[PDB]
Amino acid sequence: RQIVVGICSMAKKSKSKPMKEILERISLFKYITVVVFEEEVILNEPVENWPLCDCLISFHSKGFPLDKAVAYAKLRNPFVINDLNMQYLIQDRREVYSILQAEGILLPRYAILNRDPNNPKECNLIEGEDHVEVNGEVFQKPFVEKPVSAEDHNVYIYYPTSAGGGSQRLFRKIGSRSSVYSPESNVRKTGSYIYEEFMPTDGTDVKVYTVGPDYAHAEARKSPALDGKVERDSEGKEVRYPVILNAREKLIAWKVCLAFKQTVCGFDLLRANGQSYVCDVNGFSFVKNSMKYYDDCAKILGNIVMRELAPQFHIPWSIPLEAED
Ligand SMILES: O=C(CP(=O)(O)O)O[C@@H]1[C@@H](OP(=O)(O)O)[C@H](OP(=O)(O)O)[C@H](OP(=O)(O)O)[C@H](OP(=O)(O)O)[C@H]1OP(=O)(O)O
Ligand SMILES: Nc1ncnc2c1ncn2[C@@H]1O[C@H](COP(=O)(O)OP(=O)(O)NP(=O)(O)O)[C@@H](O)[C@H]1O
Ligand SMILES: [Mg+2]
Ligand SMILES: [Mg+2]
Ligand SMILES: [Mg+2]
Ligand SMILES: [Mg+2]
Repeated sequence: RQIVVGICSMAKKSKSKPMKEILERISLFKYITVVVFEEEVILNEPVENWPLCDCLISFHSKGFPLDKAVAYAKLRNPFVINDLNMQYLIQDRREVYSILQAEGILLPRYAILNRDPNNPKECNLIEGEDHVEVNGEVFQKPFVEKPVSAEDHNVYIYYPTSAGGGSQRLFRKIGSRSSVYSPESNVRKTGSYIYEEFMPTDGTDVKVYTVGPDYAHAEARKSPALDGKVERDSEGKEVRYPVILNAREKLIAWKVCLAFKQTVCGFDLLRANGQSYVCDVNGFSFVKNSMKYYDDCAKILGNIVMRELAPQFHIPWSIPLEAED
């Protein structure tokens, strides 16, 4: 019989252009059949009724029942490409930074302010005009304030008096904008936040996309922290700049991929002070608008599948050579 690769995610994701491009390519593997789980089934049917697969590619996004995906994997025991339990932790920035620290990965100096919604002022924060103190730890402006939920993209940056004060409020892109300036100089007074040192970059963020630990595509984009106008090309796509990762950064990608057990993994790097700091780990993420990535990603995932399962299915398989970039 064919090896079945099951795709389990919200329709918005499973039906996206990158997914469709990759799935048609994986389907070219002679011994692999692709089955995309319908959203109505994922949301409404018990896991006992979900289709069978031998290899499961499943990932959480807004609205996805991760509890069900976990239960399905427990029931059927398929080969899992992106670890499901780690996807709970990826939703919590505190858990993400904790794992990065444990792996010896450079990240901005940070402190967590956990606030009890019942006693919002009993928390360990002291505010000055040009600094905050979080559990005793001082952060001079400029500093970054992030919601503990990784799914809340309302990240704020606070500027020093020497720069005009105020704050930059970041958010999920709306049309042509990704952030806006506010005259507000005081930090948010409700919610729990991570406070971290602002890393001076050249004005771009490096986005890294892994396919297993030995492949990473990188590209750069204007930092939303800069002014908030999104740069677009003549076709309306966000402008992307070429990046090649150095040896240190290739090791970062290897470490992130394995530490979070996400074969397909996106994360963000800040090139600052001669080093590269991880500021965000997003989990499952494809490169968009790159035919070469489509080819490479599909080939690598197909090969991972065959490597793991070909012996079980008595299929001859000789492990092939793959790109790293
Ligand atoms: O903003 C956009 C619109 P686009 O810029 O014109 O594509 O697309 C964004 C998606 O928004 P939704 O289209 O509503 O799902 C978002 O999904 P979410 O987190 O569930 O909101 C992520 O996509 P993914 O799941 O990781 O692949 C972002 O990638 P990231 O995690 O590296 O930041 C995308 O940004 P990038 O495309 O510019 O890289
Ligand atoms: N410590 C820092 N120093 C300097 N810039 C930062 C820092 N942290 C975040 N930024 C900038 O602010 C942006 C948003 O922060 P990030 O932690 O990526 O939030 P997010 O909401 O998870 N974005 P996404 O990549 O869509 O999930 C980053 O792309 C950086 O440009
Ligand atoms: Mg096939
Ligand atoms: Mg980010
Ligand atoms: Mg993120
Ligand atoms: Mg995501």
